[PDB]
Amino acid sequence: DMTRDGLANKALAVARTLADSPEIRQGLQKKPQESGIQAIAEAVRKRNDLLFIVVTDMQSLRYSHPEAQRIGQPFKGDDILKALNGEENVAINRGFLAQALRVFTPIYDENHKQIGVVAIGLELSRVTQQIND
Repeated sequence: DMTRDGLANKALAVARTLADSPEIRQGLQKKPQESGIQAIAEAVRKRNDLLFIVVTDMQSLRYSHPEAQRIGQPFKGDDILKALNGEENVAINRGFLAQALRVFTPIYDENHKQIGVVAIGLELSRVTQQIND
């Protein structure tokens, strides 16, 4: 399963990169519905062939989701919990979208105080597709 690890690492690289967005840092200061995070999360998701890119605050409220109606509501999945304590995590789970290989990384402000989490999922069925080849 070197293939799965590869996919999770790529997804983590995307998550880590987004964790450093100034606008997301700022937006995390705004209201979920008026962030600007949704727009960025969606373009990045498409280009890296991902199922979802969900940014949350420290209470797990979503700032982005492929289903816009979920912005402003709590993240679904206990796999985000380790990340709300400053640790990265990788798990297989599902919220409202398809079952997925999911990764999580913390978002920090300039003083390294945690302000949120970037959660990214890879559709499980797509992981099978990649393995086959």
